[PDB]
Amino acid sequence: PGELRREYEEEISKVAAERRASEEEENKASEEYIQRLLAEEEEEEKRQAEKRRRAMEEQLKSDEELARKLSIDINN
Amino acid sequence: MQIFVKTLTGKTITLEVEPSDTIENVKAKIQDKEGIPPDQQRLIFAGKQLEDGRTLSDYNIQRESTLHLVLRLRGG
Amino acid sequence: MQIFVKTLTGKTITLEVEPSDTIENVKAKIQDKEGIPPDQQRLIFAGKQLEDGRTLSDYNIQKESTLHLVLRL
Repeated sequence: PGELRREYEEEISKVAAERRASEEEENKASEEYIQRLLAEEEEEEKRQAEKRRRAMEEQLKSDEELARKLSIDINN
Repeated sequence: MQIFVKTLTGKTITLEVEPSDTIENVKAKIQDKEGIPPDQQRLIFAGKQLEDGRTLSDYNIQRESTLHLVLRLRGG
Repeated sequence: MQIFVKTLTGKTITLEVEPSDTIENVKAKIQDKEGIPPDQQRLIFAGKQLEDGRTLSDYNIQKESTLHLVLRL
């Protein structure tokens, strides 16, 4: 009667705590994976940025050597 | 007439029912007495899970018969 | 059944789904709510990316579970 009711309420409280634990375990696992995925995507774009970085600095070094040759030539 | 509803923890409810009462009326009487929603209740008697639309006389449930109550509390 | 989708911008979306819905069908429902094309959506649950062909029941995603939405490039 009352005791069947009390046993049902205890089991409902027990299931609710089990669902909060799975919800927390799921969220902890997903945020850890997402943080890992975002760090990998940020690292990949930085390496693409540095590849363009040394490409333009190579171009600047080449432009400086040409600028030096032009300055010696046109200054009589 | 009187029938009994026993859980797997040994706790037993007594219900006053009519032989023409459907199993759904029985689950409703359990909710009125224990607050357990009928969608969480499963009733077994004489080796069969009982269907909501069928009557107690359909399952040959007479006076002082004992039904077994199973709760669906996880996954649903 | 009801599930939730949490975005990286702090919004939670609510979707009405059945356990046999595929992940692509879930992505379609997100498009109905947010206008995000399904090919740009990555859904994550329990630390893993979900495959479009698989159903929610295959991943044991039950009612009121929370999916994580991450968008592509």
